[PDB]
Amino acid sequence: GVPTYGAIILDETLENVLLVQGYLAKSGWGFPKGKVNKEEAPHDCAAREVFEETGFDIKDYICKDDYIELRINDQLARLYIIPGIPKDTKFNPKTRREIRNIEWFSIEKLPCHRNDMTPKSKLGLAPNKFFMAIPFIRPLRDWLSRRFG
Ligand SMILES: Cn1cc(C(=O)NCc2ccc(Cl)cc2)cn1
Repeated sequence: GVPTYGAIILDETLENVLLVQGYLAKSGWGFPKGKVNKEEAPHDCAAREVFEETGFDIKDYICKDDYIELRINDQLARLYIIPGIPKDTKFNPKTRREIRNIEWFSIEKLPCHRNDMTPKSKLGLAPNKFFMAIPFIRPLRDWLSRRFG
């Protein structure tokens, strides 16, 4: 599958992360990201997708080696880590037919897995509106502990 690139934006306290909420198949909350165009460099794709979904330009803030990358069902997703963005920043998507809402979430309150259905003796996982964000949460928490303390 085509690689995706975007960002994990944190505030100045490093407590909170910025998630966006799409529509339909993308109806839950997730980090801003999208598919790379032909010949486009990973940092440029990240900035483009982030600016389209949030109105915030990360290009002056990206650090090349500061990202979390996950391969999920043989598609690679790389989110550049962008700390220190003020919580009073005004975010507005360009793509308002694609983005319902944009919010800060407490990192410590976000799930890092979905819940099973063992109460009901049924296989699988319960729905969770943070499905797309979840795979990045534990790697983010570990990354912040190493790089800040
Ligand atoms: C299958 N699926 C994907 C998501 C997701 O990515 N959500 C955040 C988001 C990112 C970018 C845009 Cl444009 C819209 C929403 C949710 N469920």
